[PDB]
Amino acid sequence: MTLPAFKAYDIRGRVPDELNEDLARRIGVALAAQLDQGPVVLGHDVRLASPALQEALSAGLRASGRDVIDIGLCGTEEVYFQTDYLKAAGGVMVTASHNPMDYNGMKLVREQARPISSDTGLFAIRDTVAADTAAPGEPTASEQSRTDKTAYLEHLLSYVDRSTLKPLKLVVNAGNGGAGLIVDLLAPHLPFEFVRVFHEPDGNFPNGIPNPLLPENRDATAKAVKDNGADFGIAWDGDFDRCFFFDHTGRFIEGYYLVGLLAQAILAKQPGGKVVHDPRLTWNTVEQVEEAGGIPVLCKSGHAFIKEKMRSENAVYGGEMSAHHYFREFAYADSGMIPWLLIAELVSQSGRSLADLVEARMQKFPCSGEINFKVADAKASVARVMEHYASLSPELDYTDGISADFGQWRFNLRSSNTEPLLRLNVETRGDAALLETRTQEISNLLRG
Ligand SMILES: O=P([O-])(O)O[C@H]1O[C@H](COP(=O)(O)O)[C@@H](O)[C@H](O)[C@H]1O
Ligand SMILES: [Ca+2]
Repeated sequence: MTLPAFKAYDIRGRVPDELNEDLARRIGVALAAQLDQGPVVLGHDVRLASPALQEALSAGLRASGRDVIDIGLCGTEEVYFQTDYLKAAGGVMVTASHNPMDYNGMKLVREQARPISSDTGLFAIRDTVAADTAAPGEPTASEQSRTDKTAYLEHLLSYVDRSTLKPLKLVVNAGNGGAGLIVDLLAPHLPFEFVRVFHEPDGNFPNGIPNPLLPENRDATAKAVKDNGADFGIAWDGDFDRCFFFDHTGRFIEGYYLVGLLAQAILAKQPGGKVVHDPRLTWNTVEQVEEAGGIPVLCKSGHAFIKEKMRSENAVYGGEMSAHHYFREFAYADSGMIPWLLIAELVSQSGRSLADLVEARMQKFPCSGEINFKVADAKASVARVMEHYASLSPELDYTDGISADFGQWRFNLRSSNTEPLLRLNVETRGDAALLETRTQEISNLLRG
């Protein structure tokens, strides 16, 4: 067969049968052969086994004559930032995201933190690793420890006018991942009053593997917001490239609405800019981008397509409904830190609560949320949906699965690139009843 750990966008698998130190070293050797010349940035998340996988990557890279820049325990976005900032040949973040305790993984980038994906080098690496029976060579290059986060912290703070910030009370919930380190380094430079929840990094995860989308994890942030009268709450995944917002009522804000909100925030600083968005949920983003004087650019979902489209368009910002936010000035990469700084600035400057900033948009373009379906036959299931609606003559778009626009409602139906599932998103023009009846109708067809 083929090594299962090599996925479309990254490497992820159970340790040690799908990923281990020998494979990690071989990945380092193979990666050295794929990159242009220069050093390689390495960082890792809070999982207990991550440092040893990084050390194995480093051994293989250095056996292949690559200098290694070890940035230590960090967020994924720090690997992206430092790879670009230091003009490195590439970078690897060792991260397990929210996979089980016996799992780990890696995200790989080349120059300017450009993604390395299945069809842009990752399967080439896999094939090299798979055939590699060579004896491990000894190091012919050095490793440097780079602990300095100054340039990264200065870059994050450059997105806001600090003199306009108000002393908002913010709940912050690292979920025992790595986000609290950066919050604490930012805090001396900000006026906010932080309420720290699950703040200490702990790869044993006494409060569960970080995943703010799980209701029991979500509720911990909501409770802290309500009990402390916080202006809003922020939670992160473990490697903090995803962030999640809770308004002052404790309500979790569906990620779709953050795309339009962040776009308006960014367009106030970069007028007339292009904003890239995914095709799952669109109407609100298109309107909000245009209303702020920007130009919306539809793009297939997935960070590699988004980043490539942003580059070719000089787009200032790109956002996916699933809590991924990309910034041109940040090497076109995603950050879980930039978004909450921008939102804190917008609440501070506008005098409006986060709730008020989104309320009317949520009423105007209500959405189903992404609903996933494991079915026996995805192709036959999609066909059942399309045949059912053919007599309504929707406008069809195939940018990413099938998007069907009926006028007052639309849907997107996609096969995932990360799981063998069908994913449904429905939205309507201000009509909650139509949203529910159409969502349920499609659901019944998919399950038939
Ligand atoms: O989930 P992550 O953080 O690994 O993120 C990855 O998978 C997501 C879901 O993709 P799909 O809907 O095809 O399953 C993508 O939107 C995202 O751009 C990609 O980086
Ligand atoms: Ca993540």
